[PDB]
Amino acid sequence: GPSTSMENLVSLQNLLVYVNWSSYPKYEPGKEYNQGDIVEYNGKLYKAKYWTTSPPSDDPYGSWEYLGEAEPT
Repeated sequence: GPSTSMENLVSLQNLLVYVNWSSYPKYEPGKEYNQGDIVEYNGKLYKAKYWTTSPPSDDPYGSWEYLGEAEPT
């Protein structure tokens, strides 16, 4: 079959719904996270800057980027 380049495959990590969203998945330890990948953490929303594997907390090298929170106030 044909190929397709991408980055934020966090969606494929679970399913490929039609809505193309259905609320992004939550931080799941033990799964490679490519650049662009976004996951929910404690009601938050982070995005992996570059290829990296680790839970959200402190990115001294810039492995994550807070884009917002799951539920805005």
